[PDB]
Amino acid sequence: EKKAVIGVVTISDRASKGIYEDISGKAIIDYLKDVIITPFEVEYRVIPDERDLIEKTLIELADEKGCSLILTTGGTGPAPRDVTPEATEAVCEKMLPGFGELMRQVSLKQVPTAILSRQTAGIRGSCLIVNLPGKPQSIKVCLDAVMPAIPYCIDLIGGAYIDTDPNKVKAFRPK
Amino acid sequence: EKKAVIGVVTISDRASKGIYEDISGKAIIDYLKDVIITPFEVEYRVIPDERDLIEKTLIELADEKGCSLILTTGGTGPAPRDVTPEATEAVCEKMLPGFGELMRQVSLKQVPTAILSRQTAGIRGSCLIVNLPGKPQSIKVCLDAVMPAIPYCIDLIGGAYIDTDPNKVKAFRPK
Amino acid sequence: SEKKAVIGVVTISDRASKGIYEDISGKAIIDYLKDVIITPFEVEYRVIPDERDLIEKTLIELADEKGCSLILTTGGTGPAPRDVTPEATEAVCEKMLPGFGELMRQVSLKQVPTAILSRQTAGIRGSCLIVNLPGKPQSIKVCLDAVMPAIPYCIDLIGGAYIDTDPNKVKAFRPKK
Repeated sequence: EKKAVIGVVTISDRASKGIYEDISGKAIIDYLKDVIITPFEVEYRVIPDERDLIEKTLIELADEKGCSLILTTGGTGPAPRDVTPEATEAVCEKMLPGFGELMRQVSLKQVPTAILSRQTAGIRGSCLIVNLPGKPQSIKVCLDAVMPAIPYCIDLIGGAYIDTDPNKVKAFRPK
Repeated sequence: EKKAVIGVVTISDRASKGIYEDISGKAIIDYLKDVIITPFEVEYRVIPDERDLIEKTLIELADEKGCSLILTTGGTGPAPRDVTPEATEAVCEKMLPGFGELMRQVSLKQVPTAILSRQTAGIRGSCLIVNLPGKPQSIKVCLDAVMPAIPYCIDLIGGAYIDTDPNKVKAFRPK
Repeated sequence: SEKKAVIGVVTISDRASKGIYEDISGKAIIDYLKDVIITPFEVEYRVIPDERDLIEKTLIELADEKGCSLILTTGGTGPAPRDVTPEATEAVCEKMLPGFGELMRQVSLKQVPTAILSRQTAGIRGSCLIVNLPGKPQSIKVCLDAVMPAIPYCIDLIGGAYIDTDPNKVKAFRPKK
């Protein structure tokens, strides 16, 4: 009867300093509340882009809070301080190249700079971790593209049961 | 001129028990016999989801049976026991990112969960190894997508000569 | 950026380096650069045999000593064992950019079925972006038209020199306030 807990991690020095409002994390939470039919809790965190803090935070959410899914936003570009993908790979046992490929494909429809994104996704135990973009609009387009495969992925790793509203996002399951 | 030997490996803890016939393996064999017009033999193996055994099987086929191409099916998903990609990476000295990229791309057209596939391809000596999915529909779109480049790839690594029926799938080759 | 823009063009070809073939690939890249860039820049041109150590040494020299902000290589990206340009590139970079190889193979497949045999990639070493291009002059332009729009901005982000392109030829996208 595993309970569904979804982690939302905003990685931004500015946001963590309070220099500006976290519209990215808000965009992710709003999206989840809007499309998920099944019951679920949220573990929200806003941290600066410190490599060690990112890894420690991902591990805490998966291991200690029992998250079945963790969505990050921020730190996925070419800049040297953007280490979210590095942190993600460092805490996962298996990576899923298909996520990064599709997210870049979808973004490319908007801007050619989509090829500069290093967003990825991987598995840590019964938890799926996915790197999302920063802009609320791009976050929506991104989730509409990958969410259809997320619930089933979590099923396959032993995570909590999640289902979405087919009228908004169809969670494909080989039935 | 090396003799053309093609390995077909079905990876499943179930199929290695006789729990059912091997539809996936048969689909691959039938495809090969249907499109290839040059002389070739098939080395068929059905093994469990054990990384070490998969590694040893691929090495046996490449090194001892002299396979120039090895096609695997099964164990490419997110589940922890799906270790075919890891075993493939372990025995190859050079990976080809283009294969997993295109295969997931064509598979995604009907299967949203295609982004959960960790299929890849690599080279071990003069043998090309390619990970295929388990479902027939996916196996077909994947082979139709990559086969046009397989014979030529084999030429470049010094493997045996293989050609296909252009009315089914044309194998590229320079003048 | 007050940085002086220096672009490296490295041809990795045993035959080109020995004087067997004319390097139409390197020439194609240089002509493309001069054709679309609307800002001042110098070119560090090198032609070398496909020796992994030399490839790594050359990339490192152009980035660390010549101060290149961009290095475009041509050759050695296929499945044959001697093609080790991607390996050398990953060896000298600290951060890879999967989107480059992905897009380049995607736009190439529309014309070359064996595009999936290409192992071209791109990565970052300090404030220098390194991108692997194909050998055929025709394929070089196709790959560049696809990825060049993202190159100047990527260089901005890593602290490299300022480069801009003629919007009528290639539009270098950059976010504006």
